[PDB]
Amino acid sequence: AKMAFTLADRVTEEMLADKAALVVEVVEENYHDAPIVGIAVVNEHGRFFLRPETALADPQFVAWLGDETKKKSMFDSKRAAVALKWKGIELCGVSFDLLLAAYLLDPAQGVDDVAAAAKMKQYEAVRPDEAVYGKGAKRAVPDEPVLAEHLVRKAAAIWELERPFLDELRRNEQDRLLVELEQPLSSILAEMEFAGVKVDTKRLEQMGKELAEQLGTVEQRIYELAGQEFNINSPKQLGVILFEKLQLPVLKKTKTGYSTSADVLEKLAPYHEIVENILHYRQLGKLQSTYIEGLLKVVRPATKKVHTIFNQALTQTGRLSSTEPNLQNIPIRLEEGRKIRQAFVPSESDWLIFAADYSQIELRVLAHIAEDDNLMEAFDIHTKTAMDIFQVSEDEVTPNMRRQAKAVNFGIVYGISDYGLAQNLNISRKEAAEFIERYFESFPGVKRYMENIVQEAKQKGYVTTLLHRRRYLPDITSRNFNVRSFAERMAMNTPIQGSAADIIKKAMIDLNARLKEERLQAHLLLQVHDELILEAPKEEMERLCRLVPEVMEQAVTLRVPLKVDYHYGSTWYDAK
DNA sequence: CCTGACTCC
DNA sequence: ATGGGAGTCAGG
Ligand SMILES: Nc1ccn([C@H]2CC[C@@H](COP(=O)(O)OP(=O)(O)OP(=O)(O)O)O2)c(=O)n1
Ligand SMILES: Nc1ccn([C@H]2CC[C@@H](COP(=O)(O)OP(=O)(O)OP(=O)(O)O)O2)c(=O)n1
Ligand SMILES: [Mg+2]
Repeated sequence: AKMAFTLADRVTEEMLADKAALVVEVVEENYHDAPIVGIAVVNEHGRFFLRPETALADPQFVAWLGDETKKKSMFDSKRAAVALKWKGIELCGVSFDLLLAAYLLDPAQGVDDVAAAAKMKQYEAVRPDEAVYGKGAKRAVPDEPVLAEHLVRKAAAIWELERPFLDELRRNEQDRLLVELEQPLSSILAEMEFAGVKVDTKRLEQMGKELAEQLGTVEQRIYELAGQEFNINSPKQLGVILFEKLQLPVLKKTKTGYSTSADVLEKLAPYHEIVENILHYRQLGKLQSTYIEGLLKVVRPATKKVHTIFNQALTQTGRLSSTEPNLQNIPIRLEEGRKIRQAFVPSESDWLIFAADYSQIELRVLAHIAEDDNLMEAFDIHTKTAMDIFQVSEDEVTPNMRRQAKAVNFGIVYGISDYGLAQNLNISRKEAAEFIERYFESFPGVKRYMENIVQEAKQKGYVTTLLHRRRYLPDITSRNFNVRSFAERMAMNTPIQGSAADIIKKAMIDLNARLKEERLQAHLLLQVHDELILEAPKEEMERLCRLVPEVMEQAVTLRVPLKVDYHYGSTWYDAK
């Protein structure tokens, strides 16, 4: 702990070297329109701290941030890039991101700050962020000398750690994953987050007013049926009503008491009509609390946009997640909740929403990977399963039936048991067991594959995706049944979900390149795991109908072709 | 603050 | 004991 640095009053030439570690510090977790509290630069010439008020109003420093030929190493460069966009400054030339490097080396470490990354290489010359800024109501920027040292120490760590991390990624054959996929993706995600999605608040507010009335109506009906008022949103109070007052059968318990899960309640429907009303009430309550009230809370009022943050270094399989607000779990399955999507509108007059999704991309990936003839030949496979489990005609398969059969296809291939399946379809365990057995004989390649991948994980201690993403599974040889079994099912699932994640990431990169090449105004707004959502002038729809599916299809080559479905409309709802 | 709800892929 | 991966909310 002895680190020399200049606390600079003004930007100098030697801070603008062609390679540098750069820290642009934002303390708030949600970095949209958040204060930049300090800057640190480390390069061959030395270590510098700059006050943002100075640096960011300095035309040479701004010029250097925006010069792609001046290469910067950082940690969480998307955070910096977006915070700078909100200050009206363009950040270019990021060549190394320690956050993403750590994530690829081992997603389980949960690396969230430079110190946590530094620990991976026994680098101790830097403090965790939480130790410097503090928690909750105590959270604050420290005295300048202490802030400056922290930011310089983070930059020095990035400076020293770049090579050891790159060296290890190369050993793992993952450097291209970092440099050619994840880092370019981060810049595209930064663009999407900053663009935001426009919301029709008048529509959303009116929906909430009508939902309020309907909640009250259903609530009173529940009270009438129960013979008493109680808090329907307390599973504890509800448990007393259902299982003590009304004396309904107890099908399941958790550590806190009687289960009132949707699965349990649906099975109690033939006992008392109050359970169906309660399920509906909790659905309506979620719509209001989360997708009306929670959404309106994060709308920026002047522009009516919502700006999600896509976490690129969180999931254990290589998927993104979306927070504050989560735009990857907007309702769609019930028409009631689906109507929320009518409030998601284009950001400009005479623009439209364009949505494109990979049709069953994951199952095609498994077909390719497991090398299964029957599955490939099938390449509707979900509808086909609903004809089987419900024993019906193809033109009698309701979108609820198909939805149920999709859950069965994914259940089975990823190791559901006879018990789970029996519960899911409310059928006999014998019948469920024979359903699973039949599936594995119908597709013997999938069967062989799932056996092999588990043994491979036991031998190596990890599993990998098509583009060499890695998940370590140290629990996989555990003496404990439940613990071992979970790890076995991650070996079955992670390579396929993770590979499907790799592919759509590549597609986003490819797509943006083409949009730029063709000088289109169309741009990405959202990714929802197997779907890309764009907005564009209405004139570009014709072109987008060919371009976007073209690019997605040709992202990778597999034994099975990738298929893209696409729709467009006035609102997200209408993009179906 | 965690748990168990509901939401999506 | 009992397919996988996520985030947000009210209650307690
Ligand atoms: N140094 C490397 C090499 C590869 N990869 C990732 C990028 C794409 C994917 C493909 O691996 P390649 O060796 O480029 O192609 P391959 O012939 O299919 O090799 P393999 O079958 O082992 O994946 O792995 C990487 O991240 N870093
Ligand atoms: N119950 C589910 C639902 C989805 N997924 C994963 C598997 C596929 C991926 C995309 O989900 P969907 O788009 O709903 O599945 P799909 O096969 O593409 O079916 P559809 O044609 O209806 O989109 O997410 C899963 O593991 N379990
Ligand atoms: Mg799909």
